[PDB]
Amino acid sequence: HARSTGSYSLVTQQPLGGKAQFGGQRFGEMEVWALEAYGAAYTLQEMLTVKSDDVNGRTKMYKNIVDGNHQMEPGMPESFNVLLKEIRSLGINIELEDE
Amino acid sequence: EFDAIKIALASPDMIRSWSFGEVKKPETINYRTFKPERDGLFCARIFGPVKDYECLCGKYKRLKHRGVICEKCGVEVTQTKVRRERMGHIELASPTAHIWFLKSLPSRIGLLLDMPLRDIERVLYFESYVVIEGGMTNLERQQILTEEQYLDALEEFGDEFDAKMGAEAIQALLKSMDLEQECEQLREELNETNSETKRKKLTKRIKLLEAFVQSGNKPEWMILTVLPVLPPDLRPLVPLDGGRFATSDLNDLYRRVINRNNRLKRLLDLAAPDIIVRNEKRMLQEAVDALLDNGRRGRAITGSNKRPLKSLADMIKGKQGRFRQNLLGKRVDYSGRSVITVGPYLRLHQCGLPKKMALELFKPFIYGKLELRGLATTIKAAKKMVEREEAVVWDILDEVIREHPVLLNRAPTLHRLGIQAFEPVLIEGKAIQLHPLVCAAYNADFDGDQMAVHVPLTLEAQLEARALMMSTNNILSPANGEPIIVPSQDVVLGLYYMTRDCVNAKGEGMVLTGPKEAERLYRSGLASLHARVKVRITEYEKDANGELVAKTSLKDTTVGRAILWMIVPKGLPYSIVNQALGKKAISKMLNTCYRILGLKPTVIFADQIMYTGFAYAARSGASVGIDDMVIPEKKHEIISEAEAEVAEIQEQFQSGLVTAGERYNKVIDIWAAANDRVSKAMMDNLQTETVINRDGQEEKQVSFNSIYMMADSGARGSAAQIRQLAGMRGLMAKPDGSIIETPITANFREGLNVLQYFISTHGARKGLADTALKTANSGYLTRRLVDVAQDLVVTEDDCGTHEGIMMTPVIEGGDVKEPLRDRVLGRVTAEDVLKPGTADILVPRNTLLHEQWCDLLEENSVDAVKVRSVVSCDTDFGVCAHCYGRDLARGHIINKGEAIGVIAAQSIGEPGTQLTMRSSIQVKNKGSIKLSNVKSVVNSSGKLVITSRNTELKLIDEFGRTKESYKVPYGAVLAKGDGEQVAGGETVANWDPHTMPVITEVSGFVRFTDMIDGQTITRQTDELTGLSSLVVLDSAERTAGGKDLRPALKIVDAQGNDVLIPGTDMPAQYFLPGKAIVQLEDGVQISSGDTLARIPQGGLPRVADLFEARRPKEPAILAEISGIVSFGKETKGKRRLVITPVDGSDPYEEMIPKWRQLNVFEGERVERGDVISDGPEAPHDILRLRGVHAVTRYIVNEVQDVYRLQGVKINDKHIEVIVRQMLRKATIVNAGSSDFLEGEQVEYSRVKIANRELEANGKVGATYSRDLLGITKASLATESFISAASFQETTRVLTEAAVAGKRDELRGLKENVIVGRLIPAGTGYAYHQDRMRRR
DNA sequence: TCATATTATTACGCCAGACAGGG
DNA sequence: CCCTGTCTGGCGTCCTCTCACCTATGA
RNA sequence: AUGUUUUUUUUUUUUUUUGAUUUGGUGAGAGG
Ligand SMILES: [Zn+2]
Ligand SMILES: [Zn+2]
Repeated sequence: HARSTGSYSLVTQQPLGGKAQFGGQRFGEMEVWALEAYGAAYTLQEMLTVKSDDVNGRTKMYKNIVDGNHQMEPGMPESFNVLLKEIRSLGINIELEDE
Repeated sequence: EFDAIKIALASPDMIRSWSFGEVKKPETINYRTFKPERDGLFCARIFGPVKDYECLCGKYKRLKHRGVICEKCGVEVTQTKVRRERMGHIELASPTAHIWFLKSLPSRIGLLLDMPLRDIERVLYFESYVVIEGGMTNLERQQILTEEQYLDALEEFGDEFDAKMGAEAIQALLKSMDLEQECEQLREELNETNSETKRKKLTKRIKLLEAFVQSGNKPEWMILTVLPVLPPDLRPLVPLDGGRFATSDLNDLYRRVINRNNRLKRLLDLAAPDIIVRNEKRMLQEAVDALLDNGRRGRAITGSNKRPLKSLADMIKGKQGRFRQNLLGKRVDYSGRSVITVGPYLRLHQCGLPKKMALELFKPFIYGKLELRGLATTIKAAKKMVEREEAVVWDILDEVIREHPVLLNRAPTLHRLGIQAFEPVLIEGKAIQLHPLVCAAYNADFDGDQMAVHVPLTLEAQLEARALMMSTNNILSPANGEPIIVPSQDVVLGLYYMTRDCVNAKGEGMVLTGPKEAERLYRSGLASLHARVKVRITEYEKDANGELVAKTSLKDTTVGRAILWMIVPKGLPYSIVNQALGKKAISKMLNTCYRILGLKPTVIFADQIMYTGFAYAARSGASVGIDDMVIPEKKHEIISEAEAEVAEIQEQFQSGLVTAGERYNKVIDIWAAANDRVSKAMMDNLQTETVINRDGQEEKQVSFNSIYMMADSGARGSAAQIRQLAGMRGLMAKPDGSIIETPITANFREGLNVLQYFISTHGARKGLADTALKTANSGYLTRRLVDVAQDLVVTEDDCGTHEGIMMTPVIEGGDVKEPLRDRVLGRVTAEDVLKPGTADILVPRNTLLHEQWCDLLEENSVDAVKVRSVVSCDTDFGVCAHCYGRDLARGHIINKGEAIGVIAAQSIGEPGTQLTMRSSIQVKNKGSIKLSNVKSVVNSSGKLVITSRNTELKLIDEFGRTKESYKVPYGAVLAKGDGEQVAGGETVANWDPHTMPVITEVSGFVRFTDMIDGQTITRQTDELTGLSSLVVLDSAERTAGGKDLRPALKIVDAQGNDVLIPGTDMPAQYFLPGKAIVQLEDGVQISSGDTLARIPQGGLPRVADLFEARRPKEPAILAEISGIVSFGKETKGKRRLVITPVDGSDPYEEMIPKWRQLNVFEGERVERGDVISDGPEAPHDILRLRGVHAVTRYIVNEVQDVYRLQGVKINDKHIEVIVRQMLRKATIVNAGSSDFLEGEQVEYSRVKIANRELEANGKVGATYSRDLLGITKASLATESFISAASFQETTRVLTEAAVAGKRDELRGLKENVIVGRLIPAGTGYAYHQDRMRRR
């Protein structure tokens, strides 16, 4: 099985799972620890922001690849803003501070 | 873009500021059409239009007026994702307190209003009343009231009196709670009391009272008044395949809260009576509490069928919340997965990758390449071209592959060598071809395994895959110094068959002018691959400074050793191939090649090793047959001699001469002896079976048996497995844990019958159950370790210290187990090591000890090295580059940046699978004696007896290093003395552990002081001997009239005056303990070394109990202060022990549980770190008593003992840094001139920078005290709540952070993996240097 | 079709952490 | 009042693949 | 040398760009 780009889920902006659903590989927790074990800071940054979740990042990246410019414009993951709204939907005021 | 994440409470004004409209109706959707509800949960005006830039109902179907809201639609006009960020709010009719601040253990409202949880819930569920500023009545403010208590009060205090209930009353209490006022009171209460329990109970209440005043969190924000609703997009309502909507659980929760709130508003309209609106508000309280955190209240609500439905807190917490399932691990585009296979033609920087996966993973690069050439125009055309797969896109694909690495990943990645980057080579096929040597890194066999491929998209990621994660760059395991590209199984058989010899072959003893014609004689058919031969080889030894000097000579060698010499690079000597080359020898061949010639010859030489091993293993034809497993001819007579022996033992058992346990022990002993004899018979019969003549009489050699080369080469097989295929397969054990007395005398070449196979299945089912349940604890151990580490990044170059732990070789009592060169390899010395002669600067004080320095250490026989350890590093927030050590997979020091906490945590937890889950001293060598911790005396006979319990007996050799060590008890008969030379095997120690010696220092006469027969001691004349002994009783058997009497022996002179201790003016009286029996009676003159009484008496969960720092059930008790010791009160729960120091203050004591067999007498002076009883010892006692270096030596030795018992090589840096992360918190003792509190627990780097910026001023600092937290308590007690929330319980940590108003200055690895940016360790450390500089 | 709103099983194994009881 | 059983909560491995099954009521 | 010398309705509207190809929990079983 292989996936470059196709459909994703509803709640989250990450790719679907499986083969019958044309989906990508779950880059799990211990693989993130293995990339932290190297100096792979940029590989991990595209591994969890551009390739997976951030919608503006992935559309800009697809257009940047097909122009011939391997460069990522990262932004913030969508599932973290989902986390902010689920935490904030309690009586909890979680924010994002100064520039 | 943004610094720290701030968490605080949500005010009702803040919740109305989040909101965009009140969600009234609970009606979800229409359900018969497609439209929602106006205005229900899924509204239009409150949130937004379903369709993008459209009024859902009807107006604006173009792009001109985005925003207009007509009365017929009551709809906003924006994007489809606008509803995902917009949230609604439910105006709760009746106030409802939060469940996270009422049941968090400890509750936030429980230790703030000074009221028990039980009483808080009673009033909260409309079952109890609470007073609130009554007035001039006889009632308190916190005191509650019941129906009867209120009824009577109602008729009594009908006027000025307030007694409400529920959240409303609670809210008022919190609202009317002067925070500041309580502070002073609490502070004054803590300074006006001495109660230990109260002190801790008051310090925990004042800590959460002053923390609330420090932030902008109000006391009335605990109760929920304006409940917030999560965005619809985040609670999606999609239908499955069919005609119904599979609705989420949160819609059930919100719809019930809104149904109940509408009912409660209508009842407060109608003025229903009291009990109706109490049940109505109570059902609303339980509905809100079920929405927020379901199931924390009594049994959780359920929709379909009996399974409870999932609430908001269950969208956060757990293995499947947002942290562990969508933020730490994500699903990933440009990724693939398939079954692996070998492909041995590869070079070790490249892997095979199928054409179909390659054309799917590289669709955008192919699109960009196709658009560059000009073959097509629009993007559609290119997608049709690769959907059709024409003849021109495969050249495009070979031009996008070429220099573009991919990340191969095996699915259980345990350490960092399980993600490696290759270059693709395209494969006709559907299976990833993976280079074989690399398999030993992935733990990848080829029995059905699968791997995932990931594509580095951007340019920095291609460079990170080539420069950090390439497979040529990972040739040493980061856990140690051992190479991980060791040749595994076929190739060592090909080498072991190639470089060997036989006593006659084709071309025996002919002479050859080079290795080239050695291979030419092997190929043409004129010699054999193993035929001993003088060749002329030219080995290049590089003895100058970087210059290779040729020396050519004639080596008496074989043909195969010359053929393998054609592949060895220049610098290695010929003697690396002159031996037989098993697996350990080829591993040290690649290791010496890496240490001498560097990286590139070692990569190309690893490939040439693998190619020539595969080729000559193919030419070998090394099969396995049924005749290869040679049965010993002596096996049947050994079994019959064992059968005669068990017959003799059972004939004694019929006549009852021997006991049953001694029978079972004798049967297990003779079957162990017969098993060892059968193994030696088959091992001789395999290791030297070949006996071939050469030009005359016969001559023997090691065998070319196939199973023996598979065992001796170390390819696959050991002694035990080849033992079970030929000799008997031992004594298998039943699942009771005890062994079975009748062994399995049949191997596998003979047939096992039925019972023997069933006993075998006992033994093997236990092993499969152990692995399949062991793997969960191994993985959870790696998780706890990488979440306690998680932060620690090499961030300096020198901390500027002179402290470091004292690396000695470790010695258990056998031969010296782990040499000093294994422990001080590549670790930077603390002070400069003196050469063992006299005062020489052998090595300087900041030199890395690589192999050349360690060889000059081994030549001089250096005792022990004071070396720098990670736990002694002075760097605030990180570890400096010298106190870590060598890079371990790079030859140099650790770079500024490389995350060492994560590689250390992986290197400790990765061998978690291989670990298991469930008289006197006899010297061995011949050397010199030395004693430490010794205070001794010469007895009458001459044997130096010892008056100290804790004496260490070292055996030092003639060179200076310490070769043996032992522990000698109090009062043992030493055959030798101090500084003496002995012989190998001579007994040097003797004692009796069943009889605790009460030996003396001086001589004289014996008097019975406080020894009265009848109450103190008893008369027990011996039965079978007649020589009686006055038996000393204990303090429990005698009655209360004489229980105060302490029996003792004090030595006098010939007159009767007390003979004093030499050095003091005190007599030497020995107080006899309980259960003693007097050996030497009254009037008998004594000497030293003679007793005065007879006193009769682990694998992987050990690693968990060392890092998590549990206490053992019966710890060894110690002394918190030095000085004289005494006893106390007679058995009220415990038996006291009072320690009065010589110069220090007296009042320390401890109540010992009296079930322990003590070690100390009444006239004994103790010390800190000195034992009082025996058994295991808790690490907190080591930390608060001996020192920090003592507890780090304790953990690294007690866990390298597990990792060495199971045989795993791990360097000690990793355990020292997880020990650093254990003892990172501290507690204050004297607050000093700072802003801390008395017994406040604060982290160590904070208090050290505080009193280091105050001590640089005039003010003297604060004196701390370090504390050792276990790894899950230490990773949950962090100054970064996302780090402590991605890990275990999120409810406790988020309420603690919310009511404290905590802020997360990100500054670690997992905060930046959550929030989606660069890691502040690796390549991103320059980015975080830049961002930290530009503030 | 369109609002009404929650009851008659037990059978893990530590391991911390808080709580009423009593010498 | 300091030990103490006793009770309550909170953990318990990653990755993947196949299949089936989904609230009752109701004038 | 010369041409108002057989006229009659045998009739004028495009594509337009502006947007995408759509699948959530529970429980059971297998591979490594
Ligand atoms: Zn409209
Ligand atoms: Zn340091």
